[PDB]
This record gives sequence, structure tokens and C-alpha cells, in this order.
Amino acid sequence: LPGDFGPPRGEPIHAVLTSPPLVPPPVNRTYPAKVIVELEVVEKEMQISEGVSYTFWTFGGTVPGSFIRVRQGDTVEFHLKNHPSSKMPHNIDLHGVTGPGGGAASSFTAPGHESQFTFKALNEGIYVYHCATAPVGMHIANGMYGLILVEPPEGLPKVDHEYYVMQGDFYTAGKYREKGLQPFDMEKAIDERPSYVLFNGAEGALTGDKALHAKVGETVRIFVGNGGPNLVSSFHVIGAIFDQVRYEGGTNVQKNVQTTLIPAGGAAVVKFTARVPGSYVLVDHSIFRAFNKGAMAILKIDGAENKLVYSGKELDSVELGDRAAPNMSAVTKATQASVSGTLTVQDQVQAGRALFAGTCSVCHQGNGAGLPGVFPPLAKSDFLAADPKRAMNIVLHGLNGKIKVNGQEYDSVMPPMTQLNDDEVANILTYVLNSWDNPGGRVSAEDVKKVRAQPA
Amino acid sequence: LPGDFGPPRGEPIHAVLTSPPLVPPPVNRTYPAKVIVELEVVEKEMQISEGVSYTFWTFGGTVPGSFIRVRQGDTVEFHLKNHPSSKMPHNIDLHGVTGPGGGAASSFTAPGHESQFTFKALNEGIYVYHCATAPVGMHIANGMYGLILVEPPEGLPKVDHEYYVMQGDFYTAGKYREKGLQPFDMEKAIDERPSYVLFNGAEGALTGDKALHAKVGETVRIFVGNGGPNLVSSFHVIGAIFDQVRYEGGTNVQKNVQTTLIPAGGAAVVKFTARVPGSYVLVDHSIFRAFNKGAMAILKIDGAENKLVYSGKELDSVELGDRAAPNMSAVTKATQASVSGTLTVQDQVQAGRALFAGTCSVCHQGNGAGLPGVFPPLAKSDFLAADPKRAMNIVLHGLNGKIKVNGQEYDSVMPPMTQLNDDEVANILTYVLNSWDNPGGRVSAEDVKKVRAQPA
Amino acid sequence: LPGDFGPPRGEPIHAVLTSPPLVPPPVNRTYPAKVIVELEVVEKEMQISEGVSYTFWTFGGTVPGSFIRVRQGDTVEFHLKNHPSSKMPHNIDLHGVTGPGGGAASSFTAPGHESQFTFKALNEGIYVYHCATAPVGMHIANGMYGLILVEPPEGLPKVDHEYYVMQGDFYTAGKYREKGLQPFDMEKAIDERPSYVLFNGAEGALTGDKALHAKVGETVRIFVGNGGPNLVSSFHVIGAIFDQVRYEGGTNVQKNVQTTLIPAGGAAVVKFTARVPGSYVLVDHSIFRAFNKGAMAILKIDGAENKLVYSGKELDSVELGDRAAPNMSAVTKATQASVSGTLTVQDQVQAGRALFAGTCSVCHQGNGAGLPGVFPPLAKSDFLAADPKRAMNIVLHGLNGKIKVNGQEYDSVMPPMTQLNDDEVANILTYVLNSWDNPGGRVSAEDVKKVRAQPA
Ligand code: HEC
Ligand code: HEC
Ligand code: HEC
Ligand SMILES: O=N[O-]
Ligand SMILES: O=N[O-]
Ligand SMILES: O=N[O-]
Ligand SMILES: [Cu+2]
Ligand SMILES: [Cu+2]
Ligand SMILES: [Cu+2]
Ligand SMILES: [Cu+2]
Ligand SMILES: [Cu+2]
Ligand SMILES: [Cu+2]
Repeated sequence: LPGDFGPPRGEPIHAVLTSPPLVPPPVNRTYPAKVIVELEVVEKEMQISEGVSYTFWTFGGTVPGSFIRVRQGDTVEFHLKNHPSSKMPHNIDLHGVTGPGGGAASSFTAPGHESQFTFKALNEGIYVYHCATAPVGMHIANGMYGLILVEPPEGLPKVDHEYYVMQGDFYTAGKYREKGLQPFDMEKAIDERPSYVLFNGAEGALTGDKALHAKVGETVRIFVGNGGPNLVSSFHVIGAIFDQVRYEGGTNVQKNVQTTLIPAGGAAVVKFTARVPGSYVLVDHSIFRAFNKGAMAILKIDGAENKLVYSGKELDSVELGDRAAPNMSAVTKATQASVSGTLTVQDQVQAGRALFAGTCSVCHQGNGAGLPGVFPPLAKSDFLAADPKRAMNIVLHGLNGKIKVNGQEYDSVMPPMTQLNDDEVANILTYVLNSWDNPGGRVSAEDVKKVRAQPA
Repeated sequence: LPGDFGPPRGEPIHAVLTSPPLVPPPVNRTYPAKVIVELEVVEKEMQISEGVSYTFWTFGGTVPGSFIRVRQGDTVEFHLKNHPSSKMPHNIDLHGVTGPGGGAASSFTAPGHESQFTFKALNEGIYVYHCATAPVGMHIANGMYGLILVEPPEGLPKVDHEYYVMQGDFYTAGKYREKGLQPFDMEKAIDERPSYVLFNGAEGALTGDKALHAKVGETVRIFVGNGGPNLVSSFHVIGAIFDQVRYEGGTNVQKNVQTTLIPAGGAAVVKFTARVPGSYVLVDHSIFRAFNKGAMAILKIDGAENKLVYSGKELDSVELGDRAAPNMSAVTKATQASVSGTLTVQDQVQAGRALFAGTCSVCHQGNGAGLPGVFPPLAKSDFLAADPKRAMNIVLHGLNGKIKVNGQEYDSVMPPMTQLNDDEVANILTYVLNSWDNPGGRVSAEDVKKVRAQPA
Repeated sequence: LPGDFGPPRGEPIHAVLTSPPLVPPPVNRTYPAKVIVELEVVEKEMQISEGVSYTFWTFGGTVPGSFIRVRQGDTVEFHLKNHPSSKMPHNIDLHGVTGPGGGAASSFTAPGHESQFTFKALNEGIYVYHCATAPVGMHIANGMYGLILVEPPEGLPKVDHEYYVMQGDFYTAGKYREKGLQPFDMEKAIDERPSYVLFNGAEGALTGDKALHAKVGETVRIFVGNGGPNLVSSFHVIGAIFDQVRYEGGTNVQKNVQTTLIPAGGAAVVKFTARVPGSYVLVDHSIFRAFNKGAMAILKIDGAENKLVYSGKELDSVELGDRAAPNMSAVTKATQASVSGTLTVQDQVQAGRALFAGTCSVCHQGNGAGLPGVFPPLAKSDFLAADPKRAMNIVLHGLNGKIKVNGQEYDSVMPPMTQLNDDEVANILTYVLNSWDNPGGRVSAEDVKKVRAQPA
């Protein structure tokens, strides 16, 4: 058969699996081997967004699951353990496996059990693996997917960096950024109406202090999966071009494209050469996913400017919003303090500072100064101080028509921002009230809930 | 012009059209011909799912419509009849036709009439045809699509089997698996929110006893259409790889891929070589389509195991759910008995037996034994027998926390299953009650409707 | 670097930008230049459909924005002005730019300001540009996208015509064809549930008297963008085939395909050779977009028939519906008259005449004659005249079962048409009542609103 290089030789190899966004070393081998893969399913609560918990079902404790790297022609002895704390049974289907279910019917594993099966890796390429346990959609939606690379016999060309990025669509009972432990929502999942669309299992998984890194002149290979369960990614890099895009083990290689479609369950290898420094954004260019549901990752390039190629500046909160900053840990802290009943004004101020970036600063500026006669100030604002309840109604329901702020007329339009949750409005307004010589005090989530329930 | 090999020669040929999933023989001809195609539109009720009727609008009595096979350079004299029982007018647009509407304006046909037009098949490839009558979306949604193959002059390479598979999205007033004659739902169609996503016009059209067949070592070509009207298919084969994928008459051929995107209105030729026995699942890998809306088809391969390639087992209800079994004819029978007012306990038991597979057996086992201390038993269950109403509430609304069943503690989570219809819950629980030394009796759809309307 | 042909030579060039659907001339240059691009953002109300206003945000006063044409290796000095009448700040991200944000962070521009940045056009291809100002999705949804062509050094092959077509998804508070000034709807946008899907910013932007034109034997190149923000286009030409399809600056060229997937944010160059006369329809083959949300454009080919290739007729209202006619200006006029409180019967009759095409004429004929015993007449209809309120209920809610019209029995089905707005039903029925020896009078939108609120 194609990809059959005879029986395993050398010694059995225990596969080294890596957590996203890292990749195991190149196999660097000229002979087929028996490769033993041990992967454990863990069900666990993790933060899908700041102050938002979700019960993920994982291969190896992460979303996506542990990266597996083997060579075409290898005999793979696959061990699937299900942690005793699990409530559900699980299995695995690996794309690129030649056999019914890609392993599913020989990997069915109850909590506290282990299964094994063996396959020959006949098909070179990058492949999605996922759980295949009824109801399959629920298992994939909860995070049960990852990538397996089957290298060609001669290996992939050498690059400076290899990274592991996987998109998924997620379905919570609550709205986007609604705090608390969020249940899986079967109705949204069947309707293909996700609340979150993420790289690597969380908002901000690959932004700020968790960005991917390279230097000017270096090559970067990214193994890009789409776990779905339902969405097709218009996968794109802002401000750069892919030297190459190869899907699964396909013979076709596209070169010099910026935007590529990755099917649900699909995988691609992309290659990038870093030319000028700054932040390069990976997005799903179905744009509300990227900028309203979490589908943004950063590759930060360090090194010398080249003004002959690009004269301009690094991104900030205008483009990246509240993900320009290293993290939003203050939001997590304020949500934990609300639960404990120890929420301070300063907890709200720091959370609001984080959330004000982009969301409000695009028009009002990072210092609240606005732009005289165009965008009114929030700094030392008489209009704000005069009526904090009115300010709650402005954030939720918008504002238009002639107003006077700090002695100047404005005649413009502030769009409604109803998608902000009650805690987010409360924290942003508490931040503004405690900044820039404003009168202090605080707005509570309960205050905003009342205004939302009866607009002015 | 390209594809013009001069005037028709030989004798006029009456085209032999085939019903899905079969394909007409290769044209096996070295000269261009006059090919006469006769296709009749029939509007008729058929079962879209067990006990679920739908008024399909068809080309030739099937969804997809009759397969048409001609040679590049042929002169095609196309006759479209509209059966006198039809209520709507119809026409045809064939992709690959050079001319306005692909035939639409010269094929407009009232009930009881016939139209004809002639075209030269200049463009080799596989092409969708469909109705193009206002409102076009409603006509396509009701089933009016099929494939035309225009062979290259030398013919396609020989294979062991050729099959015809076409995806469609469907829009019923009722929910998925809600029984009765279901009207078309224009609102769901405009919103692109299908209730069913199917291969060949019905749930189970290509599963169980209707699976496609081949043997180890054989080649299979599948002509794959996407009628839409609205969805793009992440078309995938579980447990295998496509040797080749060619779209329409494109010059590009992708080789060695498992997952491919087929546009709405698009068509592809895929080729598969059978290597090891078992069930190979064709799916839309937008996974809730495949596992919650009907988008699964089976190619069953018979022949010798090859343990060096794959050591594992054939699929069962864990992966295929209630489509692992040859058919679900008991569901059809119980739905007909409910309508007639002759529904017996045994009718409910056999329907429930069919629906229990995967849906319940993944956790509770096919024999209801569960797994001591992990998944509680439904076999001889004291907890079930103690309160059948509570069991209805468990299926609809789920269960969590500590319980005692047959003297053993469980402390786990059963997800809600609200997407099951009242008749499905009633039949599954009647099956369980009449199995495994349980106390018998019955649950009615009306019993479940009351519990659904007021949870415990 | 690739695409670097040294410093600019010759004289600085002021780029000539074109409004859709036209393209600037080929650069026709053998040396790299300094190209100065001046583009102004304008926020303005325009008609998205007849009698439906929308506040678009534009690059250069149009949707899509002004077409930019440069040569690979050019140094581009990009000037972005924001008109003083603007309420929002804006910026630009050009795909194909090597640098963070594709220009976004160096083009941020308040109302009444100007920004500039310089880049080297290293990457040949066709590229989307768009606004990248928080909230990015809202800016793109309001129309802020266009195309930039970076020619290869030797230029593109010569063709007879070059056109500029760009798809977008739009999100109004009101339903499709609901009259008035329609606000942007953030909720529909986040849910990816557009009310309109358009080429070039309006229904009918490229139909009727605004169709694209060519002659038999000519070559046509179309630069096709997908601004999104959210949808992927199953981009298709009815009745023809693309000689070539190239995405962005990709090395891959597909040849001889009819249906291609364009990602959100993607762009392609397609080439068509005109073979036989008539209307060739560009659509998103996610068919409810094309036939229920506005996603249809026409290339009209003039010249000699070739009966050996295609024996049939030009399209009419069966396929193109109310877009077969040169325009629907009567709908705009009646909507303006309703607002002014000067709506005449004749205003309603002319609007209804426009809306009757396809919507009603597919079954009842353009002259209201129907087809004896199959489709009842609206011409001199006793049944219509007997009860105009019943006729309102028939349009909204459908009709089935045995009726008698003009002495003949019908036993058929007219589907409900609830998606028609109150003014559309009122105008269509006023047209019918004032035609074909019917009794005249008028139906008002308020009459239809009452019937819709309580069906018979
Ligand atoms: C531009 C798109 C804006 C964004 C984003 C936000 N605001 Fe705004 N705001 C904007 C305008 C043009 C106006 C004036 C409207 C008019 O009728 O002319 C406002 C007004 C306010 C006000 C009241 C006036 C003042 O005190 O300066 C407040 C309190 C306010 N805006 C707050 C605010 C916050 C907290 C934001 C993020 C959540 C925010 N705005 C975003 C323009 C824009
Ligand atoms: C795993 C994902 C399950 C599926 C699918 C179904 N059930 Fe279940 N069930 C499951 C658990 C873990 C439990 C115990 C929950 C706890 O609090 O620990 C249950 C419980 C029941 C019961 C009650 C107890 C008993 O009699 O054993 C019933 C009656 C029951 N389940 C029925 C049932 C049916 C009919 C199913 C398909 C429709 C079904 N379950 C699916 C786990 C899982
Ligand atoms: C075919 C798909 C139709 C379209 C589109 C429209 N109508 Fe219709 N109409 C149709 C049928 C088959 C029937 C008879 C139904 C039956 O029970 O047999 C009708 C009936 C009417 C009537 C009443 C009878 C008459 O006066 O002829 C009216 C007033 C009517 N239809 C109007 C009408 C209008 C205004 C339409 C566009 C908005 C329209 N119809 C579309 C079939 C079809
Ligand atoms: O390339 N911008 O999302
Ligand atoms: O390949 N699994 O759906
Ligand atoms: O090709 N028809 O939409
Ligand atoms: Cu699982
Ligand atoms: Cu899969
Ligand atoms: Cu039809
Ligand atoms: Cu079509
Ligand atoms: Cu903008
Ligand atoms: Cu972009």
C-alpha cells in the first residue's frame, strides 16, 4: 500500500505530546517505528473568558488536545485513558487513520478505564482528531479535538518556529461575557449560533502576554486546525501573507494568499516569513467572530523597522480593543470578589480600566479627553457627574442630538452598547467616575439591570 | 469553440437516466451524438424521516433527481414534462449549459405540459441542475435538484463502482423528527436554519440496509452534489481518504484529502480505494448536521481484515446511533398506528427499541446494565419502577446529584434530552419498562407533553 | 525581498480611483513609482432598496469603495481623509500590505482630519481593504470595504472589459423591503442573520438598466470581492463558466468552473468569454441570498444567436422576478408619496405593476389570465371583486381547496406570502384591482396590517 515502509524497526518510541501552542520536535528518523501514544481524557472547569467558567472535556487537559507527531509508515499503538473523575464515556476518531471510525469503535472508554488500538499511519499530512461518542456534537463542542501530524518520510523543511493553533465554536447558555459557570447549550449548537469562537479554548489564549513570538527574518510554520463543531473559518493573517497553505495531506499547495477557508474538521499547515516588526493578527474573517466572539490570536514580531516596506505604527486598542493590553486579570479578580461578596470600588475600577480600552477609548480617548466639538470628554465631565443613571442609559441605549459638555456643544451619535453585560457597564462607569477628577462613587451590576429593564 | 466536435453522428440516442444512488453506464462512444433526455417533474409526499411526511417536488420521482450522463460535444435535446397532478409550474437550469438560465426560460412548464430546448454540451464536468422557477429557493428546498455528468471525449478512468450522493438542506414547520406531514417553512429557509440536512432526500437513505457497497481492493467513484439551497458542505469520509477530488469541470485535482468544501450548488467527483473492511461514513463535518439533522451516509466494505493497517472493530451505535441498525421501520409502524388509533404496547416497544440505540445505550448499555457505580442500570431498575413520571422528567430535563439505584450510589450527570419529541420519549420509556424484568405498562406522548409543559 | 524592484523612478503619480462597477486603466508601466492615493470617508444615507434608506459609511462615497490600482514594487503614499460631516472615526486595513494592521494604526482619522502612511506593494494580487476601527464589524457592515489591485510587473493579459463587483451582508432593524430609514442591527450582525445580501451596496445595483454589458466573442474580467462582514459566497455565474478563477495573489489558478467559494474578506479575479447573447446572472448560490435577499447581478451580452450552442430564450420575470424590468423606480416614488401624504391610486398601481412581476406573474401570468383550470385568473376575476379583504388574506396566508373563479373550478394550492410587507401587498392588489376590467378602488398598507394581525 502507499505509505507502507515495512515493519517497525529500532526500539519502541514513547511519543512526546505537547500542549498548545507548542509542537513536539521533528521526528528526525529514516526508519519506521512502533510509536506508543498515551492520551488521557480529563473533564474540568476552566475559564473560557475572564470570570466565565465552562466544563471542558479535553484530551490531555487542554483545548485543543495534546499535539501528536509521528512519521508516515509508523505503527501507532494508541492508548486512550478516561480519568476516573469523568462523568461521560469517550473515544477517539483520528483523521488520517485507515479504518472504520478512525479508531472510534476500538477506543470507547468509560470513566476510570483505558482502551488501545493499533494503526499504520499510511497517509502523510496534518489531521484533526476528535471524540466520536454519542452525542458526537456535544463532545466536540465541549473541546474534544486536537491535531496529529504524520510527517513525510524525509520530514518537513526546517523553520525557526512551529506553533499549534486550533479554532472552535462554543455554545453557552449565557450570552458572550456573561459571568459564572456557563452550561453547554444544545439549542444554540443545533442552530449553529455560537456564543464564543476561539483559538485554543479561551478568549485571549494567544493575545497580550500569551502571544506567539518570532523575530524579523525568521520563518514560522503554524499547524492550524478547525475543530468546529459547526463553523468554517475564513482564516486570515492581518498585515501579512502566507508563503504556503497546505490542507491535510493534499498534493495541492497554495502560495501567496492571505485568506483561506478551513472546513469544519479540517486542518492546514501555513508558513509565514517575518519581514517587519509588530503584531500580526490571526482571525476568522467572518468578522463578528474575530471582533465580537473571541476569534483573534497574535504573532508578535520583534526586530528592526523597515520604513521602505511599512512607515506605520504597531497596533493598539483601536484595532485589538481590550486585547491590546497584556491581560484582563482585573476582570477575573472583580468577578471572583462579586461571588465572595468582597467587591471593592478599586476592584471595579481596575476591571473597568481593562474593559474601557477600545470599547470606549476609540471615541473618548484613553485619557477620556475626547476631541473638542466632535467626541465629548469623559474626563472631568459635568454631564457625567450631573446624572450617573443617565450615563448607564447612554451606554445601554445610546445617545444622539445636541448636548452641552464642559461648555461645548456636541451634535453627534453614540451607538447603543446593549451587548455589554450589567457587570461590564457597572465596572466601566465606576472606572470613569474614579478617574480624571470625576466625583467617584460606584455603579453596581444591579443598578444597570434596573436601567436595562426600563430605558429612559 | 472548445468542446465542439462537429455535428451529431450515428443515431439519435435516448438517454438512460438512473435513480439515486446509481449512475448510468459510461457513454463509451468516440463520436458526438444527438442525445434525447426526457425528465418528468412529480410532486409527491414521501417520508423525510420515519413517520415524517413531506411534499417533495422532484425531477423523475426522487431526491436528488434522475442522473443524466452525456459526452462533451453532444447535442442534447432536453424534454421537461410536468405531471398533470402538479400544482406548481417548473423549469430547469443545468449548470454546464452555455446560455441564459442554463435552459430556464425555454423549459417553463405548467402542470400537464411539456417543453423542450436544445444545447451543445461544450463543458466537460459534473454539474448540478435544479428548478429555476420563482420563488427559486422554495423549489430547490422542496427537492428540485440533481446531477448531469458531461464526460470528457476519452471517458473517465474505469472504476469498480460509481455512486450518486447529493446533500440538501430542508426546512419543515415542525422540529427534527416531529411526526406528521410537515409543511415547507419559508421563515427557516430565509434564515438558513434547516431542520434536516440529508443525503438523497431522507434520513437513513444511505444507512443500514440502504448502505452503498464495495469490497477490499476495489475503487469507488462518487458523484457528490450539494443542492443546497443554502448550506456549504464540509464533505468528509470518516476512516478513509479521497485519492482524488475534482470540482465541476475544473482543471485542478486535489489528491489525498479527507475533508473538502462543496459550495451550495456545487458538485465534485471523489475517488476512494477500499483498503480494510467496515463502515465508512460520508458526513457534512459541520458536525451537528451529521449527528443531529441526518447528514450521514455509509459505504460498507466487505473483505479480509488487515491487522497491520488497522487492529480495531466495526462501528456500532456509539458512533452511528439509531442508524447502526438495518432500519427503523418500527418507528414508521408506531407513527402509522398512532394516526389509525390502533397503537399497541408492542408497537411502542419496537419503536423504542430502535430509538434507544446510541441515544440511551451509549451510557446505559444495549442491555440496560450500565456500569456499576458509574452509569446506573435501566435493567430491573428499582429507581425507574418507583416513579415513571420522574423518568419522563429525567429524559426531558436531565438528572444530577447523588442517587441510589439497585443498592448502589451514583453521583454523576445525565444531560437533558429536550430535543427528543414526545412520542420518542414515550416509546423509549415503554421499551425500557417492557424489557429486563421491568414492570411493563406504557408511557403515552400525551403523558410526556404534560411533563414537558411543567418540569419537576 | 520578493516584489522589491528598487526605489521609485519617474514622477510621482496621483492614482486615478474609480467608482464601482468600473476599474481604473491598466498601469501600463515598466518601472516602480511613488503612487499617491487620496481616499475620503463619507457617511451618508443612500437607498439600499426601493423606498429603503440606510446610513452607509463609505470610502469615496460608494459601496464598495473606490477601486485602487497599483503595480507590484510601487511605493504607495496613502492619504485617508474623514469628511467633517462624519460622526465616527475611521481607518483602513489593506490586505496585501506588509505591516501591522495593513495600515490601520497609522490611518486612524477623526471627523475633519487626514492621516497618511507609506508602504511598498510587495505582494501582487487582488485584495480587500476595509475599515479596522472598533467596533470593526459595525464599520464593515455599514459598507466600509473595497478592492486594491496590485498588478504583476508585466501587467494582466488584455481583455475587452474589466468590472468591479463586491458582495456584502447587511443588517437592518426592519425586515427585507420594510420601508423607511433602517438602523444598523447589532443583534442580527452578531448572529450572522442578514436582512440583505447585495452586490455593490443596493438591490438592483447591477440589474436592469444598471447591468454590466459585453458582446458575443468578447472577454470580460471581473474583480470580485467579498466584504462580508460574515458570509462566505458560493459565487456562481448562471448559464456560463469561468475560464479562470484566481484568489488574491495565489499561485493556483482554477480553470473551467462555474461555482467558487469566496471567503469573508476574500477577493478573486474571474474571466468569462461571451459565447451567446442574453443575461448571465452572478449570484451567491446560497440561493435564498440570491432570490430573497438581493444577491444577483447581471452581465448582458449583445450579439448574434448561435442555435447550435443554445436554442433557447432570454430570461424574464420567471427567473429574475421583479429585477427582469429596467428598474422599480415606481416603488421609490410610491414610498416617497406615502411619506409626503400625497399617495395617489396611480402611484400605488405603478408600484404594484413593478412588484407583480415574478412574485405573482409566475402563476397568474403577466396579463392576469392564468391557465384555465390550473391557475385561476386575476383578470376580470369575479372571486377577487367579490371580496377584496379575502384577497388580502389570500396573499398573506395562502389559499387551498376547491374554488370557483369565472365559472371554472380550481383545486390547487397558493402558498402564503407573509414575507411581503404591508405596502407591497397593498400596492400589488391596487395594481390588480385597477387592471384587466377589475372594479378599481385601492387597498392601503393599514388595511393589510389589520388582516395580518388577525387571519381569516
Ligand atoms: C464613538 C463611536 C463612541 C463610543 C465607542 C462610545 N461613545 Fe460615548 N459618546 C459618543 C458621542 C459622539 C457622544 C455624544 C452624543 C451626542 O448626542 O452628541 C457620547 C456621549 C457619551 C456620554 C455623555 C456625554 C459626556 O459625558 O461626555 C457618556 C457618559 C459616554 N458617551 C460614555 C461612553 C462610555 C462609558 C463608552 C464605552 C462603554 C462610550 N461612551 C463609547 C461617542 C462614543
Ligand atoms: C450518558 C451521557 C447518559 C445518556 C446518553 C443517558 N443517560 Fe440516563 N443516566 C445517566 C446517568 C449518569 C444517570 C445518573 C445521574 C446521577 O444523578 O448520578 C442517569 C440516570 C437515568 C435514570 C434514573 C436512574 C436509573 O433508573 O438508572 C433513568 C431512568 C435514565 N437515566 C434513563 C435514560 C434514558 C431512557 C436515556 C435515553 C433517552 C438516557 N438515560 C440517556 C447517563 C446517561
Ligand atoms: C403559484 C405558485 C402562485 C403564485 C406565485 C401566486 N398565486 Fe395566487 N393563486 C394560485 C392558485 C393555484 C390559486 C387557487 C388556489 C386554490 O384553492 O385552488 C390562487 C388564487 C389566488 C386568488 C383567488 C382566486 C382568483 O381571484 O383568481 C387571488 C386573488 C390570488 N391568487 C392573487 C395572487 C397575487 C396577488 C399573487 C402575488 C402576490 C399571487 N396570487 C401569487 C397560485 C399562485
Ligand atoms: O484584515 N483585517 O481583518
Ligand atoms: O471524522 N469524524 O467525524
Ligand atoms: O444556476 N442557478 O442558480
Ligand atoms: Cu467524548
Ligand atoms: Cu471527524
Ligand atoms: Cu420547480
Ligand atoms: Cu444554479
Ligand atoms: Cu470606519
Ligand atoms: Cu481584513
